[PDB]
Amino acid sequence: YPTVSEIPVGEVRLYQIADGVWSHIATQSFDGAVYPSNGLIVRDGDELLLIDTAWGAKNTAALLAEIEKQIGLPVTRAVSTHFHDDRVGGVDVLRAAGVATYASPSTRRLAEVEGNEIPTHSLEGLSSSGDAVRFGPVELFYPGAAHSTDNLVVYVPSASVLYGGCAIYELSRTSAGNVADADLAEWPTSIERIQQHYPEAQFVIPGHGLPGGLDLLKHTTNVVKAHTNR
Ligand SMILES: O=C(O)c1c(F)ccc2c1O[B-](O)(O)[C@@H]1C[C@H]21
Ligand SMILES: [Zn+2]
Ligand SMILES: [Zn+2]
Ligand SMILES: [Zn+2]
Repeated sequence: YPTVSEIPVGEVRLYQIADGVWSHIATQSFDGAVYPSNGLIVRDGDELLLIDTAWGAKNTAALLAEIEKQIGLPVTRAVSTHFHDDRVGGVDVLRAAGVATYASPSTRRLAEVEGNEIPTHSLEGLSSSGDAVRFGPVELFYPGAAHSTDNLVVYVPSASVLYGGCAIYELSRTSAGNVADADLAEWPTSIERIQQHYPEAQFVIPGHGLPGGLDLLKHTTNVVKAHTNR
């Protein structure tokens, strides 16, 4: 799996998880440190569905170029899983390229208030904790407030891939990440909704870092509970 040390600045790598399912990996500086960040690509017939930008306009242009080089099918729709820049930063690049960009109404509102890029289309049916909707080759799920109040997770039923976004931490992360907009009180309950809804998931992708199994959900709960008590 691609890591920071393998990814030059402004570049994107793809990792094929299953037939027609990839993660995309980019890097970005934040407060002087370099972070990896993951999104998803899911084949949708002879088109592609993109989950999340690559954390900025430059990275997202590089993402589109790497998709063309390695896959060669058009990205027609994109979903942003919450309102922060690792998820919507680059939406303007996607829109200018002809991609239809989507997010929940909650995410669109929070992005506008925060001054971040705003996906065009609104995803209905995701406003109450536990809600799920189909979107092409994926299911979108709103587990409740966690890393952010609007965070969605994405499941690929054909491949048993669960993309947790920033609500799910990689195993190497043993203290809180960016929690400025987090709901610490609800985060473990929201993770439990994910576990209860996707107990069949085989391949779990965090917002940042290395994939794993469903152990990443318990790990994230452990870290979040420890932070609550600290
Ligand atoms: O997900 C994280 O915990 C995370 C982090 F650890 C450092 C910086 C960021 C993070 O994600 B974010 O809150 O979505 C935002 C782009 C910034
Ligand atoms: Zn965030
Ligand atoms: Zn993040
Ligand atoms: Zn752990």
